[PDB]
Amino acid sequence: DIVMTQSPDSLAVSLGERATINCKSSQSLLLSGNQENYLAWHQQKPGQPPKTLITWASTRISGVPDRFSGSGSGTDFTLTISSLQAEDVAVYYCQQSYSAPYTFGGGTKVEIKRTVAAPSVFIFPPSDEQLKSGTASVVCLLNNFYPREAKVQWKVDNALQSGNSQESVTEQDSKDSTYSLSSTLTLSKADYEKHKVYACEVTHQGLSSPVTKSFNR
Amino acid sequence: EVQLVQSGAEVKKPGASVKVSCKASGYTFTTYVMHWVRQAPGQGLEWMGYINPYNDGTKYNEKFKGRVTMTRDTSISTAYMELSRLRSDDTAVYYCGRRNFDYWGQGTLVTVSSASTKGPSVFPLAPSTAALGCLVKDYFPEPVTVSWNSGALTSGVHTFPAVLQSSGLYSLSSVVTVPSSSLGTQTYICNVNHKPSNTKVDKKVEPK
Amino acid sequence: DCYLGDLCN
Repeated sequence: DIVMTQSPDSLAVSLGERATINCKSSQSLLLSGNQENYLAWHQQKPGQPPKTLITWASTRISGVPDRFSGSGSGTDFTLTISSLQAEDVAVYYCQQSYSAPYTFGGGTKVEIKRTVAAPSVFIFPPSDEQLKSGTASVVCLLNNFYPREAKVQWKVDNALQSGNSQESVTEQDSKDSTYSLSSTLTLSKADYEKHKVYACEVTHQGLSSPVTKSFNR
Repeated sequence: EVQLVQSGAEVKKPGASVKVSCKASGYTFTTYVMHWVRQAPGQGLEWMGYINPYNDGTKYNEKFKGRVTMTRDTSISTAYMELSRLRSDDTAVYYCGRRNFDYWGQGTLVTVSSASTKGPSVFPLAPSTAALGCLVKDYFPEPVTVSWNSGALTSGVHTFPAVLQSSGLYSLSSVVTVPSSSLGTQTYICNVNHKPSNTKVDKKVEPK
Repeated sequence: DCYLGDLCN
């Protein structure tokens, strides 16, 4: 199978600035019989269907704005956005149409670039109503931060937790361009009541040293 | 305008099968093949195969050679895709695409689960500028929508993508940041809607 | 119109 490798995986770009997404194929996509490149670029927004922008490596789909263009040949292709608009925030895929399976790249997330913003960190004990029910959900909230990279580490009586939490992150906010993150530590009642200090430790480059938030059962 | 219009969303249990349709207008159906492409949640796109309506020929990805069948009906310009023996990691949005992937269908979400329709439990994320919210736990299937004060409180609200926990049930959180001085007097109520179970929950979140 | 690389023969 042909392998499609994109670069970078995520691209921060200021509004109005040029965006460049690169796509490399493990195999030439240029058919020598008709001298055509079999490469498409697709745009996809969160929870939205793909939308084709480019085919034949450089032919713009009818109705795609001029600021999009495709270029390159053989194994190296580029999607260019000459002046990024708010509506251009999305994931972008290249996909070869040369040989089956018609494989896609891993996608390149394109986001609005902004100044660094440290998260606000909040921790939430489980409610008694859920607790007495048999389960303890401890929630840590990371509010309005940039960039997206934010490490959360749960500590229970200062012992690192592994394998018992799940995380979720919002889409980049339309007004201030930040992200928020929710993480949930789940324990049984029985395990929850065996310990005292429940802590959420957050690492983020908006923070010089990690911030821990906590509570005692 | 070219249009690829797919059938609606399905929920299937493991072992079952699902047949999805894609009706094409705006061009001559037999002129171009029709591909099927799927996308598991939070992952990339993956080609499954195509059918050439002109000669009824098919080409499958060696990943579903023994599970997928494609068909077509020329007289109504519709291509079908059938995935059998549904397993849990077949959960995805399935898309049909025409020709050289130049036009796409709107997608058909297929959820493969042993779970049954179950409304959510809602729990407060109590405060002690301050943050408060609601934990919307143990429901199926998606989606849940959340509002605050019947849609009168929208500034500072983040409603997070649901997460699928080990039980096959979903869980999400909805938070909002508010003036710390308002916690004495202003009442905050999250309005959780779960259409599949015809349930709506309102939870009042207070200082403990 | 050979719109896939391996479509024609």
